[PDB]
Amino acid sequence: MERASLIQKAKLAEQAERYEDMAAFMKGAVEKGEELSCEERNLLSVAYKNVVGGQRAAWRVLSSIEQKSNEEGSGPEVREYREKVETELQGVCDTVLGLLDSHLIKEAGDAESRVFYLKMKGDYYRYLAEVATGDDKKRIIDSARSAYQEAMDISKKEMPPTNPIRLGLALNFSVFHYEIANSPEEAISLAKTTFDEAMADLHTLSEDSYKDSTLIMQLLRDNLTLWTGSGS
Amino acid sequence: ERASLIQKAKLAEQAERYEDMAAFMKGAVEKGEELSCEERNLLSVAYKNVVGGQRAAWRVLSSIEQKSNEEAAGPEVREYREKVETELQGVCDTVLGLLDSHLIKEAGDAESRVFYLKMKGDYYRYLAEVATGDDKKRIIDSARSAYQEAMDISKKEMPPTNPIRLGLALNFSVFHYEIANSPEEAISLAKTTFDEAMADLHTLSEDSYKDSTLIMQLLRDNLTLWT
Repeated sequence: MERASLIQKAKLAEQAERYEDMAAFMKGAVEKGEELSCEERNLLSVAYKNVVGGQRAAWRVLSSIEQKSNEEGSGPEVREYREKVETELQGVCDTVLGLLDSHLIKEAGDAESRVFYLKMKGDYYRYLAEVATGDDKKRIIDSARSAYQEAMDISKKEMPPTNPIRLGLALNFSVFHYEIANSPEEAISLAKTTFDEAMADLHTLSEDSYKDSTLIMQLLRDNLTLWTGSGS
Repeated sequence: ERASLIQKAKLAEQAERYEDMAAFMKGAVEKGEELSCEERNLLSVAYKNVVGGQRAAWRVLSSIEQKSNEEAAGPEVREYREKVETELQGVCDTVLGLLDSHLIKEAGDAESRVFYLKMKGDYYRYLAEVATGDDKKRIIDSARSAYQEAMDISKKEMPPTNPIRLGLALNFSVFHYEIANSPEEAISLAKTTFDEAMADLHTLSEDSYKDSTLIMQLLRDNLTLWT
């Protein structure tokens, strides 16, 4: 089907490293109104993650230049171009959130995929929050907070504390608390709690999941080590 | 203004947004001012990166299209390889379009005129790596007549150790071996360019010593690979 061609082409774009095209093919495939398989969700995620990743990296470089020029010692061209990048980035996030709302979230049946999409919804509102400045910041921060909270409530009632999707979601929500909401204590606390609960349930894991789950637990410990300790 | 476009192209280079860098350089060229040394290099980088990425992707796809013949396959591969091919053609046409009105006709000195006439030969050569039909011959010839006019405002204007003149000869020899499939002419041109620059090494200054020997390295590499 039209859908089978779009999926095949998205795989070719991944191999050709044409992520903008990969995103477009996955968008079109979603729009066929079929549920995404596990492999397909990951193709969708990779496409948009790469696209937004590049825009965020560039925005940081430009924002950094804009700030080092307003400092003691050292034209409006920097602001104009930083705004262009910002606007482009917003377009991508709005597109992603538009797809999750109409129609990935409301269209998913089982709990695993419902959590995956809500986590993605928090992730993309969090990306919008990284750049937002006005009265709009607060609303956006809150829409990311509810997407993550709704995903957390489902994962607690439907998944074991060692499930990698659950661990991934908690890890991102804690990063959101530290960096976005600027609630470092809540971030540290959520991270430790998630770790210790998964830790108590390690013995119940099968061989293949233990690798995936300990890898995410490594990321939680890394953040905890960073958030609780200096240098010098 | 032109000053803003130039400044923005520099920012895009730092943000690695080459598509945007190309667009800013195009706009700045269109002001009708001559490009300084720094500016020509921003223009060459901006389009080289863009086209480089498209060529690399086309090769990957063309390779997959050939490995599927024997024998999911489907027409999807061809459909997408054609999309990439078409996109690439648009870029080359844009480059050559301003390398015509105006860049080589707008330049006064010989170094600058050679730079643009090398670039024109380079972008026609790119159009060939994709073209196959009755069109493959015309394009090869437009790259050829561009490289020969460039090969003559070089031997008669620049020393045999000049890096621009070495760079141009290196590319024209690659055009003979790979595109025109005249391996003998390629080998001959390469060896000649090498040995003439070799005789004049002692006359080089400290800073040019590095740049010129580097090009001569790519010419002793090619000649120990091709033969």
